[PDB]
Amino acid sequence: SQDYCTMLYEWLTQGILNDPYQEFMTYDDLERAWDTQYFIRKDVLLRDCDSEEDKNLLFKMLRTGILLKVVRASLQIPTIPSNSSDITIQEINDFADLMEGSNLELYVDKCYSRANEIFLKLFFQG
Amino acid sequence: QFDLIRLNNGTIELNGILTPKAEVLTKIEKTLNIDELESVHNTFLTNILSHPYPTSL
Repeated sequence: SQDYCTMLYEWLTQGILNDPYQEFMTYDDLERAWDTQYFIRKDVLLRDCDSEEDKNLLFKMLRTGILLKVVRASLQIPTIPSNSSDITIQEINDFADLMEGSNLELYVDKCYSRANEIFLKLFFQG
Repeated sequence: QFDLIRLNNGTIELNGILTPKAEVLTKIEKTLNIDELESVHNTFLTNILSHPYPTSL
C-alpha cells in the first residue's frame, strides 16, 4: 500500500495524480485543454460507496484534488508549498491505519480544507 | 489582455488569455523574440493584403 497511499497523498495535498497503471480511484480526460472530464473508477475504489458517508467522502476527496489542480493551473506552479495556507498534512504512513476508523474522514477534511483555503485566497484576493 | 478569437460562426472565444490574468496575489518585460517580430511584419502584410472589387477603384 505504500505507493497507493503515496499516489493518494499527492492527489489530496497537491492535486497531483500520476497513475500510469490505472490504480487510482479517479482519472481524467485530456490525458485549450481545459474541458476536463472526470471519471470515478468504481472498480478500484477503497470504499464501495453504497453508503452516504462514503459517497460524501469520495466526492470531498475528488474536490480536494480538483481545487488543488486548479490552483496549480492558475498559478502555473508545479506544486503548492507548505508555506501557503498554514495547514500541515502529514504523509500517509500506514494505509491500513488510514482505512481504520474514520481517519479518512478527518484526514481528507484537513486536505480538503487546505485545498479550499488556498483556492479561496487566490480567487478572492487575486 | 482580453484577446478573443472570433469564429466565423459568430462565437468569440477567449484564447491565449486562459489564465485569471495570471494573478499571483502574493509577490519582467513582455518583449518579442525574432520569430514573433517576423510574425508582426507578416501580420501587417496580411492585414492589408487580405483587406465589389479592388478594381472598382
